[PDB]
Amino acid sequence: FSALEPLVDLPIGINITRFQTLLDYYVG
Amino acid sequence: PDPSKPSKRSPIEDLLFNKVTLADAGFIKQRDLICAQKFNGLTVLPPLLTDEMIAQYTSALLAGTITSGWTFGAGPALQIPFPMQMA
Amino acid sequence: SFELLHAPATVCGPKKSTNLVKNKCVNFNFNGLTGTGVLTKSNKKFLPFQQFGRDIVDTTDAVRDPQTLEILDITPCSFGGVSVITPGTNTSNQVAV
Amino acid sequence: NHNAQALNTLVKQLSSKFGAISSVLNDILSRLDPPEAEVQIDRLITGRL
Amino acid sequence: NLITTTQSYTNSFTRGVYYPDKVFRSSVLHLTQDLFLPFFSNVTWFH
Repeated sequence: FSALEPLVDLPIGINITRFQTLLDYYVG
Repeated sequence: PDPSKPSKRSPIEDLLFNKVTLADAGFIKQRDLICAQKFNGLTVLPPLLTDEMIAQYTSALLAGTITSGWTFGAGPALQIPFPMQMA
Repeated sequence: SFELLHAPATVCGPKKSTNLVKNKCVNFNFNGLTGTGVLTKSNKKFLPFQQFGRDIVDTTDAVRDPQTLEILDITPCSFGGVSVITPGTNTSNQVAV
Repeated sequence: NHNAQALNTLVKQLSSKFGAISSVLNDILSRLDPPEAEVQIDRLITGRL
Repeated sequence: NLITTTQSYTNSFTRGVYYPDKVFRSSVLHLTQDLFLPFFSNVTWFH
């Protein structure tokens, strides 16, 4: 058990739909 | 009653004030518990008879029913040797 | 030429620094988030991103000073019920409160 | 238990909005002006009562 | 270059839970409603 403390908000009104790494990698 | 103890409660009344883990949310005292409900317009008035009295109404009614039998609840307490009241 | 439609504003002008946060004396009558109570210092350990602290039922009883560190736990002002003890206006007119 | 339970359900029903934009009255007063506040506050009062 | 690698499918166990808000709390058991990674679900172990 480990909790994930926030890092930053970055108020960005943008609509994301995709992503990927570059240079492990368990997408859930 | 136990003389040694401060509260003057019997060795069984003490086994009873410990098991019932309660909390008076009307602390004249100043994170302990929800007892801070006292902070929203609610209050908990204290009972008129402190549990030092209730436990001293019971020392009587227990000292009268040992030394008198059933007589003290019908008139003046009239003493009577215990092993004869039991007879 | 100001901009205000999109992702929250950057520019603005809040106040600051009323005073010396005013540990005890039920005075410290706000902090960041608006609170009204006795507001002084505490001894909690707010996980240094966490700022205020609820109790079991959603009432914030702790806050950190914004400009400093200052984990201040708050406590409500005071109150009760003034009850008036009287011998009965037939006997006398003095009351205990 | 039953007493602390009903005395806790009472408190935690203060933060329900019963159909107001928020539960906080200070808010709805610093925010929206008297008449359009009178509406919301009437809902919160019916509920909290 | 294209240094690629493999895939998998693993059982995302009791983890993936984040402080849902910046509110301190002590010895409580809160009951949130946020977006979490449901327990014992499937993660796609990319290599």
